[PDB]
Amino acid sequence: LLNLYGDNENYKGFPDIGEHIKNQIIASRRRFDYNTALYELKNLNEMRDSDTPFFADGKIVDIEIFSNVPEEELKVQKYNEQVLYYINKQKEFSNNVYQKLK
Amino acid sequence: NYVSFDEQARDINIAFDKLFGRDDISHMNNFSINKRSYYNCLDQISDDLNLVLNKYNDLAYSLLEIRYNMATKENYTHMEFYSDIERLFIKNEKLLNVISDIVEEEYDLDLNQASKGKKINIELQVTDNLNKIYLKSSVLMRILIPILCDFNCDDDINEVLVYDIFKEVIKSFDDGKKNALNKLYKIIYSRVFETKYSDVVIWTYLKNMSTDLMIIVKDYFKVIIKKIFPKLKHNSSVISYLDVVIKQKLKYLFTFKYPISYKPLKAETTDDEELSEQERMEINLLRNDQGNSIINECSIKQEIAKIKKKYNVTDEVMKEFINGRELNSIQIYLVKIYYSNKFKVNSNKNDIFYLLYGMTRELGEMNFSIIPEILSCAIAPNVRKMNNRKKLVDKIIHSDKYSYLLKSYLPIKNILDKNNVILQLMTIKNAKFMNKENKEVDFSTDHLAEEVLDMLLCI
Amino acid sequence: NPILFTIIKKCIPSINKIINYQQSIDQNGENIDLTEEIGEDDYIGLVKFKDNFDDLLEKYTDKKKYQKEYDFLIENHDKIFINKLPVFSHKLRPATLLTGSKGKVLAFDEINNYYNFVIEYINQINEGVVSDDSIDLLLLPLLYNMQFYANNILTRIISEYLRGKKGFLRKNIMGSRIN
Amino acid sequence: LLHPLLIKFSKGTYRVLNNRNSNKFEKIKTIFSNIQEGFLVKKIINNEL
Repeated sequence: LLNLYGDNENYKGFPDIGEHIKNQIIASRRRFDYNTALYELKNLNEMRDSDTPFFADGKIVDIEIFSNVPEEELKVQKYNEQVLYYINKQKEFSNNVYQKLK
Repeated sequence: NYVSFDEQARDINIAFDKLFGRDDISHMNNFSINKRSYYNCLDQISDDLNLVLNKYNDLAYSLLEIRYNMATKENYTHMEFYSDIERLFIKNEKLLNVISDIVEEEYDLDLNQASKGKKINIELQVTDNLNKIYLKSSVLMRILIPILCDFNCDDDINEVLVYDIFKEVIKSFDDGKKNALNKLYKIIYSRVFETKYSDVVIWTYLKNMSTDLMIIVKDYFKVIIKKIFPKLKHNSSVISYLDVVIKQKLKYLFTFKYPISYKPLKAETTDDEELSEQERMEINLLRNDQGNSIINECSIKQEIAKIKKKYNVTDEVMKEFINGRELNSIQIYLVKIYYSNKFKVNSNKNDIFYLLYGMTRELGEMNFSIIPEILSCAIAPNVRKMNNRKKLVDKIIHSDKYSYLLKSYLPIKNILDKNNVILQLMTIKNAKFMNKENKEVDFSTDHLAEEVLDMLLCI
Repeated sequence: NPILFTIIKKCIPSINKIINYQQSIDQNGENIDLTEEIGEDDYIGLVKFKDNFDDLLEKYTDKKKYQKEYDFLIENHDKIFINKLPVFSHKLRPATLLTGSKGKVLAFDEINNYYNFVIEYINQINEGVVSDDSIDLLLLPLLYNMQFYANNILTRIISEYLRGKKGFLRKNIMGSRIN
Repeated sequence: LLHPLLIKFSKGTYRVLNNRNSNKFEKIKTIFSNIQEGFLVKKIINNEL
């Protein structure tokens, strides 16, 4: 996921919980190949020729993330940062119910 | 007796030394068995060998002729082997007479008086003479099984020749009347076709697979002739055995688990507007667009035209500069690296070489020196292998240029740590280069590293 | 020839019961001739139909009702019997090998079923290698069945790709989509 | 809404009604052998009931 919002310190791939989207682009993903990536990932702050962006308009109110990868492998990837936030928060909520009305 | 079957060797050994005293065959006297049916029931084979060899030795001597002729003359075409099989066993009338004499006595079951009160159709009714003919043919079938197992050509033609010999001995036992085969075909056809309307659902679904009534009928007839007939017993019926095995095989075919499930798409979608299942399976397999490709190709054309215009290059310069050399991978990779931002490199070699001349001019007019010399002439056919070179790797890493390069690659780190693509590019130093005079080009390791790093910085 | 079959079926009648084998049998095997009800020439087999086609025509052709058809067949006599059956590319009849957890699923157009039947039949005719007088009841009935499937192939292609309004003739020839 | 089950049962019963010279128990078992837990839902949704 490209660094559309924010600088390198906060690799915000997608808008926040209550923020509003800009330029009618919600998120754009770029294919990555093992063979040739030296000249492809030089600058992630701008769009490239072969991109697959997603268009939407409005204000984002609700998100939900479903994952199928082990958490140990996801803990190290720096670009997949914001997701690692939300997923964790989500799990916390679930734990709450298991300790609340059990 | 001379026969003994060894299950451990899965073979049948004949005492040829007792048969005729000749030990030339005793070297390979064992008859091999490969197919699983005979591998399962290689006992009645030996029993029939004994029961047909005990009566007299001219059949023993005839089997000796068979084995001696195959052993001495293994070479046999389809026609040659067929003709010699006819000559040695099939057309030996003495064998037919003696087998008839020894087999017709034991027959005791009498369906003639049993069917007097029964009700049956004319076409499907079986007379006792047909039963005797079938049993007599099957006895010679079993006795001939070992030799046709010894038939040494290809398995497809093995099956073909076996089936032809069987259908030929069936007529030979019937003096060429060509009747019993048709009776058996009628029996099989009736039993199979009895269920035409009872199982229409399967007879429809199985049409997707290459099967139908007639093909299954022919396949079952071939299987019955090839495999079922050997497993027969004297003083026993035949029709009940055939009916039971046919019904069992039919049920086995009906109840099965096929590997690839089939689901043919319908003739036409009902809606036929804005959506269609055929349309969906087409959008599953679609080709790319054309506008971006055309724009990229036109950009390449404009760039090569500008390159021609700027340096007033003529075709003679290209003739004296190409030297007719082919395209190697490293030069293509470097050309793709430098001209990446403006466009992408296509597959046409002439355009690639023009862009390479521009490569050399542009990076020779700058402060770079090693790269133009490397890209000038051809490369070594193979890329040299080298160790970690941590010392030079330490030199490049501790250099501020490596840190500056990482400062732009910092957000993505796990992939680089896994691959070390920068180190991959740095490992191009090992490969050799030869000039137009075939002299090996010497390259400074540190200078090459610094130039490559500067090249990466100035992408 | 499948294209000429409908014309021949009108030039002479009862073509469906004249290229089929229905030999009967007694208990022992001697043939029983039930030709009293059937006509003079019926149930002869396709391989014998071609050899004596010229003589067979004159018996059941009406010169006062099918005059045009009779003259047409005389002119074009070479193309009555064909030898090779063509098949066009799969670009027009796609098939996908998409896979799933429950198992591999194959979906295709309906025409592919018949194309896979003629190949199977002919492959099951040339097994015989040694010189042998093949039993008629085993080979002749298959030839008539194959011609039935060959005829249906021509009907299916003309009733699904051209004739229909959604067919190729009235959608991609006289009209078209446009960029 | 309960149509597909009736259709399937009728198709199953006709086959066993038109059986000849065979053991009935196997066919009767095959009548009830195939019952998918997603039969009604799939048939209802696919046919646009």
